Amino acid sequence: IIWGAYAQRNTEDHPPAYAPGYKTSVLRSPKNALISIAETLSEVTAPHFSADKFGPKDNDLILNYAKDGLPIGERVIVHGYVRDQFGRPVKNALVEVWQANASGRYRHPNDQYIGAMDPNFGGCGRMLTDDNGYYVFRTIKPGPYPWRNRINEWSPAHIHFSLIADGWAQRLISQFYFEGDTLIDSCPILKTIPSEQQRRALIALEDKSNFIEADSRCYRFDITLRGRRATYFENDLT
Amino acid sequence: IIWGAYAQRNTEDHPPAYAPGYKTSVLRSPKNALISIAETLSEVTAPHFSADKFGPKDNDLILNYAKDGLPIGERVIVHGYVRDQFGRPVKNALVEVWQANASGRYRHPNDQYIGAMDPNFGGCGRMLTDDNGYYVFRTIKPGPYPWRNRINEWSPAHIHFSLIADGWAQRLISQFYFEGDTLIDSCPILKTIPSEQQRRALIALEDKSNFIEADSRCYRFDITLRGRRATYFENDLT
Amino acid sequence: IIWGAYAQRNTEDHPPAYAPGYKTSVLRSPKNALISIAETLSEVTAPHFSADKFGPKDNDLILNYAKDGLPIGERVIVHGYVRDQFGRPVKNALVEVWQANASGRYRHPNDQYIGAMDPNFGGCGRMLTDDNGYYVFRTIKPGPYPWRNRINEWSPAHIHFSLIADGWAQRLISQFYFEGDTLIDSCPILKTIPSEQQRRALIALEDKSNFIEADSRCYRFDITLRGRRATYFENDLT
Amino acid sequence: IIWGAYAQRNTEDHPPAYAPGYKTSVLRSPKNALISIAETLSEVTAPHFSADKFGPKDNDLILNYAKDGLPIGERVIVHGYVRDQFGRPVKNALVEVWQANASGRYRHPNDQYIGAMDPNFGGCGRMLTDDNGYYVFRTIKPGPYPWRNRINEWSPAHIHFSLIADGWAQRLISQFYFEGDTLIDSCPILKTIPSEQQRRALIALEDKSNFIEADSRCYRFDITLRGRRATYFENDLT
Amino acid sequence: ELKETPSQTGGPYVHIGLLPKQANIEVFEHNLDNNLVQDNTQGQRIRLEGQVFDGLGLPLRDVLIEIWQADTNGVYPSQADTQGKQVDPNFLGWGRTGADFGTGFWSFNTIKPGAVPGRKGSTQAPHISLIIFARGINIGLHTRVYFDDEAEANAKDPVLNSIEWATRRQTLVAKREERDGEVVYRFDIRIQGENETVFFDI
Amino acid sequence: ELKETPSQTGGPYVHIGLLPKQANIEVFEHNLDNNLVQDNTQGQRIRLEGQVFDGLGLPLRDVLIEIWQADTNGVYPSQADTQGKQVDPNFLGWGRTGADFGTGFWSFNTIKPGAVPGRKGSTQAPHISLIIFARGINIGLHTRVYFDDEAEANAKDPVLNSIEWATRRQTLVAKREERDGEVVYRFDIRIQGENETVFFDI
Amino acid sequence: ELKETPSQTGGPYVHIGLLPKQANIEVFEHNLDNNLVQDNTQGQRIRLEGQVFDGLGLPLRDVLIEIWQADTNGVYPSQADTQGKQVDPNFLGWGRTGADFGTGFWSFNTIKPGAVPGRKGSTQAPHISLIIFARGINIGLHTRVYFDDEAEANAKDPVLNSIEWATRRQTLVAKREERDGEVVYRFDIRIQGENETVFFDI
Amino acid sequence: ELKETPSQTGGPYVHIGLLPKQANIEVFEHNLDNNLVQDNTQGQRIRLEGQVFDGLGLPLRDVLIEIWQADTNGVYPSQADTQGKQVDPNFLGWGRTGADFGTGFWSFNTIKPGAVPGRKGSTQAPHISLIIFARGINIGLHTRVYFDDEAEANAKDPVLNSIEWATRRQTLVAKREERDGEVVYRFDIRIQGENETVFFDI
Ligand SMILES: [Fe+3]
Ligand SMILES: [Fe+3]
Ligand SMILES: [Fe+3]
Ligand SMILES: [Fe+3]
Ligand SMILES: [O-]
Ligand SMILES: [O-]
Ligand SMILES: [O-]
Ligand SMILES: [O-]
Repeated sequence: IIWGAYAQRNTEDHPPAYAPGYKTSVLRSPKNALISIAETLSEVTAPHFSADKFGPKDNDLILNYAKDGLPIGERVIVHGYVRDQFGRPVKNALVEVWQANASGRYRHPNDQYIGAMDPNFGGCGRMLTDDNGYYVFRTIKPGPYPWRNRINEWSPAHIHFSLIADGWAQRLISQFYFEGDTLIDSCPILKTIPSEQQRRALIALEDKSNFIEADSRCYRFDITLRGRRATYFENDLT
Repeated sequence: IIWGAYAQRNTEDHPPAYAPGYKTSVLRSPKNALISIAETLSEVTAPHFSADKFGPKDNDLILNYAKDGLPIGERVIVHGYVRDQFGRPVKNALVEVWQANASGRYRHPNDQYIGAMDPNFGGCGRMLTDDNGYYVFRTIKPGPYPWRNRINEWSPAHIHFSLIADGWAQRLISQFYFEGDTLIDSCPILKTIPSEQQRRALIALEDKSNFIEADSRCYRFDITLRGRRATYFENDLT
Repeated sequence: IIWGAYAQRNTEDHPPAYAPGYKTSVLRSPKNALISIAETLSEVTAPHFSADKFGPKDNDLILNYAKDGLPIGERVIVHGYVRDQFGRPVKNALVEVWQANASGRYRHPNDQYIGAMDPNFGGCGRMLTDDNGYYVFRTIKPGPYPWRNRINEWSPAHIHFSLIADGWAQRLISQFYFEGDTLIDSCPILKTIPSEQQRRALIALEDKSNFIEADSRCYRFDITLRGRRATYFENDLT
Repeated sequence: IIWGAYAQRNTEDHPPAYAPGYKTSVLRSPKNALISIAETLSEVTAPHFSADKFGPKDNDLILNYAKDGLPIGERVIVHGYVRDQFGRPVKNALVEVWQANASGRYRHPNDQYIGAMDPNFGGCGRMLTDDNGYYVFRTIKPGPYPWRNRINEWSPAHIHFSLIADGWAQRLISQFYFEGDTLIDSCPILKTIPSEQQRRALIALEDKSNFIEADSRCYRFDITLRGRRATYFENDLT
Repeated sequence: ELKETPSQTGGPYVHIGLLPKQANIEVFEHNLDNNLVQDNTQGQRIRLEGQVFDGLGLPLRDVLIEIWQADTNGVYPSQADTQGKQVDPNFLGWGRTGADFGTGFWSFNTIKPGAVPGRKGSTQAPHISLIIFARGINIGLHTRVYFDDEAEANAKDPVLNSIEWATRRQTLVAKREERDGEVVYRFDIRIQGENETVFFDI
Repeated sequence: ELKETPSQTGGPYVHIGLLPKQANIEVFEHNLDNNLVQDNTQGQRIRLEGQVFDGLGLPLRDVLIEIWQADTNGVYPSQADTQGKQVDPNFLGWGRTGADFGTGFWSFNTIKPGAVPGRKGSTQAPHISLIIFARGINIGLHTRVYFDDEAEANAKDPVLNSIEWATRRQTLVAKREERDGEVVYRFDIRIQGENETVFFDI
Repeated sequence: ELKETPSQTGGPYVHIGLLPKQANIEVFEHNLDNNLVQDNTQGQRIRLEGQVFDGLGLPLRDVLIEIWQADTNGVYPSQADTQGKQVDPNFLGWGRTGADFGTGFWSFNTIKPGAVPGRKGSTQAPHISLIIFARGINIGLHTRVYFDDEAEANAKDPVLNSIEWATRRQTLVAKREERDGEVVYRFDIRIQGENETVFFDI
Repeated sequence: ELKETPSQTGGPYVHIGLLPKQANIEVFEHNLDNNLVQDNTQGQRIRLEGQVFDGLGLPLRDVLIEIWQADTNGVYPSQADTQGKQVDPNFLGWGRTGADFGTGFWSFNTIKPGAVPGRKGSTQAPHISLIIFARGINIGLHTRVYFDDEAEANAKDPVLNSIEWATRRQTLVAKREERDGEVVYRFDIRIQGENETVFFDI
């Protein structure tokens, strides 16, 4: 198999850059249209990260910053599969996540929300997907929080994630929400996404058979990245 | 009958000038609103073209540029009627058309698409509508083609047309597509048109009873222009 | 695994031999019912073709007969999978195809249609499916054409195909059409097929993610052949 | 306007020749498919009949054979328009009609039905359509009658008609029925027609506004013949 | 667009309405018939006759036949003829007849037609267009009658040459006979079975 | 009632169909162009020229322009002109041109138009109606060209006076220059941004 | 479970794609054909030939035929043959041909096959499996060719004995002839009518 | 087929998860950063720095930047590089940094990349691929950094030449400066407004 370029990003399946309901986007969005280019080796390559550099608790947000005790909040496991748009597993991709604690408070200099800080929670983790594209991490379910867009805006609970996979073209940062959160229908950041079926692709689902008795609940969340087409005739990439 | 002005163009039945999904429109659309004016003799008059100047093959794109043989592609006849919005026939209007050949390639300096050029096809024609507003021309069905908006954009097959009729206010350039073309649902230029019923007004219909056995298929396509209102009281035009 | 016979051909999923709307069938169809037999080694065996005999351009109808330039017409890739009725891939099957050029004209002594011949197009190709049953070829999309059944009959665009696979019982010749072609609903040859879902099994689908930017469109078309049942008790084949 | 050929007869809008439910068709239908030909002057020409030869009562079946008194039965006027498939009026076409009397009995040597003969009714008439394609005749509504197909077969009431118009290709003989007749749903001759919408095209409609007080009822019945296509390019007819 | 009105059989009494004298009905002063020769009509007088047979080889005794033909110079007495030639003014070009109720024989007194232009510059051999209506026939059956003494023109005729089974072309050739000074062409029509007559969709 | 057919951009190849010689296609014997002056045409010959700029201030090198104007006495060569005056018989009043592919300059050879009646007894200042088509432009853009040496008539012009932001009226005034005996009017069009040209919905 | 893809006729040009040399197309270096005998192939060389007739008794001049057979020892050159015997290594067992466009004759140069095991311990008489494709044929028609000089084996053949109308078994027996040293088997196929060839659903 | 998961802004705290030390969180032993030069890395060391500005011309103090580049010989440290050349084994080719919360300056210590093959036999000028994430940015913005001392290679670069407004190509060229022995390339990014940086859909 000789690989060709990544399929074109479908701009209609993503938020537009300028979205006046999310106020910060007004001065941080280009006024010119993006310039589309034909891909080269620069766009279809990406770095490789070795598992040797990862610590044993890098995917355990419950324990990785715990000092005197356990963090306060709902114990949950999040797992799923990363695949490309043609259904192929994405192996050895770097998945990084970050979130607020159970109060909706981030451990960040710039976060002054009155929700309490938890001395035993950090809120960041990372993992490499396996050969089946599978990932799993454990954490405390984040609380929703207020922010200033309109003065009383509230984000639904979410976990931010980033993926660096096989091609630079696949680079993606987004966030997933939790099934049933009522704030999902009011969020101006989620409403930047044009279609209802794409808004739903960011919702992690309760996975009851995978709950661990007397211990933790579990959510299922799959991620789809752009995929490469195979070439059978001319290979113009180079 | 004393004629008054043309009815107002319904801006909601046309694409807006700024349509970010069609990238070229971003820097080529006014930021100010158009200024509407009351019509004068300048807007309700237009030039007249005499049939004497037209050659015998001006409406036969199959033969008008043929040198050594016939062009390659699907033989089709396109016909229909031009009427104003009040249903009156538009007589002696200049209809000009232009298109790509069967490969989706235009005979234009700026078109470098790999689809092959056809030495016997030119791709342009013209006709005057008759007294019933009827027009008919013969051509090779154009192939769809790729262009750079997003890198993998493809226009559905189409024939570009222009009309100069009785009033300058009626001046119109557009393009029609062919019933059934699956690319019609993905085209960002056609999606600039706000409503589904107006997108459908650009689709030429298969006219099976008018196919010519062992020779050519036929498509039916009608065009509607703005129409004048009649005056029965004050005539303020002058 | 010990293989038994092929499952019985379901005569209701195929056209009948006598179909008076396709006039040529009236004198070329048996008046007696076919005689069904129990299968023997003769029906479950078939020849093997080696890839060594195939040329590099045998599956590239765009280039395999090109002399002075490229053929005129719409560049398209057709690909898909061949499986048996139980979903197993059909490996190393001989797939042969043939079609008209962009004008709807065949390079055949008996074809006198006025649509133009293309000196750089031949219209035939062949390939062996791979181990996953996958096949891919490149060509020019054929134009529909007129023929004499009723005097003004027109076939929708199509590509004829033939398969020789693992068992003689699987031998099949048919033709596939292209999504959206309006002539599909009027063709008397396609209407010989009794059910709507089987008529749809001959339609190749637009595969937009697989289009190659500034180059070619792509259609997806899968083929299902009869499959063998496995035996766990008596093996009467021999 | 230069006329070309008649549009092809749509065989699917007509009964097939072999229809086993109408028993007489079994030995009187060709086993070979009809041979379609391209039209010549022979098929697009037809004879002309002059009105001078027509008598004053040729379209008045109530009076044209009346000797001692008026025929017994329901006084009705039948009128309508003859047009071609493109909606153009068929002018000066010869329309001939024939029917049974109010008892369902024909004045024919071969009709021995016990329904009574009417000494003042003949049952035949003729007319030329006018310049608008309009025709009108007066008659006695025929009674349904029994015939031997299955032993108890009954035809719904009907009036037989024949048209000789502008082209030999348009030659047509058929029969029309009356709105509401319950035997219409059981007739094997009407069921030879494949589609419900075509069966309905043979039903004459009650035209209440056109009833003549204290005198006659009225039915409306339009007839559509094949139409010619106009030619704008090559005229191959000759 | 409208669909053509569907055909239905003429039925067993097609004579009442189309040949009232054969049904013994006298309602019309002018009656249409099987005689196309008027006193001043030009050309060679010929008589065309035959029988129509069903699948059992039995003659139809209730069939109605009509023919349409050009004059002696191959010009049609019709406003649609575009030859620009003057047609014989004493020629209708059409006639109608029914088979005798007892024997099944039918006949027309007409004139042998001249050759008519075919498509694209071709010439058609002399022919008479014929249509058959009867109980059991759902749509009138169109055929053509060519002449055996016109072998040379028949061989080059476009319509006969468009019938790919050459063995069937002969079903369309009538046989010339010279009965007592009368030149008669015998044309039998076989609707079904062996030697089935070619029928056209025109 | 019917809705107007919707507009779509002219696209990048609008030249094939509208100025085939610029695309090097020779199919027509009579070609429409940018020269409105015939030998017997009346009036003062003027040359109208300029460039069309996009939002980055770059010239469009694929734009197609047409103008429509009255003759020297302000009568339109159109059956819809109701003035009852005889128009110059050697004047079409319309022309079409495209910008040079390299430089973006466009030009017309025409005649300075006479003043035309405005509505309700008013008089319009001399003007040329202009429309722009190009890839990126979904609907042709209508504008007008007035003349700077007609200050007095411009000040009383009904259409210019109906533009409430007076600062924008000046975008519609072309500048007169006298190049070697030729009277040239320079009219640059700015589609977007500062000094954006006024466009009309007519 | 999936339904088999439906069959459609091969159509009139089945040669372009299946016998390009007969259509005068030279695109492939290796072409498949009607010669199954290679120099080292074992067995008696025979020529198989005939014509295919339609319901009017006319030969099909656009038919495509293929045959599939075992080697001289009745072993198939196929991975599905489970006999455990070594097959002739210089034998494909398959070939394809088309009828001559003028005469309708078709032929193959092959080898007379050995007897192949039938079901449940039975032995089949020597036979060649044959399939027919052509315009007018919606699904390829399968038949078998047995040999008249194998009367004894034919009488015990399971497939021939499963045809209950014994009179039709003979349509499957080819006639041996010895033309100038060449052993030829004549097999004519009649698609419809009297002596219609038996076709199988396999 | 599946649709790509939709993008959402990185938000104001993108540092917690992507640069925990900048947020003062010590959870990882190995931390990813903005230093791509290891001791044995080959090539000329360069420092890349600048600021990112919003539409008011104010610097973003919460932006996260990443770059991806080839080694000194223009080979990518990635299994997808098909050049068949050995890459520098002490080079990750990627780094990440955030702007200083006070000043908005960001920087990377890397190596000047070698030229990489472009499509169809072409050669691309040396470049670094860069992506920007921040609150207000719904989808990471892709751009490229080319070098002003590579004028000759830049002029022939396929991607720069595919930007039709030539005036914007310059927004992608960083300026070389030689600060105390250190070769620094200054690259400022303007998201909106005048001199807005070209962004690509890759
Ligand atoms: Fe009746
Ligand atoms: Fe176009
Ligand atoms: Fe075909
Ligand atoms: Fe957040
Ligand atoms: O009847
Ligand atoms: O275009
Ligand atoms: O075909
Ligand atoms: O956030």
